[PDB]
Amino acid sequence: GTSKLKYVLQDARFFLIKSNNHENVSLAKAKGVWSTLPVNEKKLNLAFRSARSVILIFSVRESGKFQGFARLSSESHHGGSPIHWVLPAGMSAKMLGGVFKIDWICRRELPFTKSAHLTNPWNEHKPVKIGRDGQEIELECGTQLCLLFPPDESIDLYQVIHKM
Repeated sequence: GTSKLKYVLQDARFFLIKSNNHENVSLAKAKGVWSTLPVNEKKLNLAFRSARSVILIFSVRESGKFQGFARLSSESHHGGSPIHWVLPAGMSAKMLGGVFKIDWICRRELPFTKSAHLTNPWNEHKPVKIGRDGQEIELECGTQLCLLFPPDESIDLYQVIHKM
């Protein structure tokens, strides 16, 4: 069903995450972690304290798809288990410092063709697929977007609900 998912998304905040490669999204799916640039890290840390749920919706550049979505379970933390992110040009491990823990809600893909009816008020009402890494997605648009994804029957939202 979709009732627990709707409960997790109630009064949530949503942010678009753009990754330059699939490798980092695969690593994030396997390890339950994400790292972003310091400008976005500050925004996510502020959002984490402000809302019952902060949802990251992931899209790999040039893929034409979203690769899933996840809920922040912590603010960013430094030190500890390092992450072998595949770093683009100019990208360094020090900028990808600060690791957030995340709980995946859906690890399935959604093609951009399926979200063409959803526009984001916080990005000039452009289609929600359009946006820089870190772009906030307004509540109603983000909720509809998450509900478009195929259900991920490998995930039990019971443990997610308890963290709220």
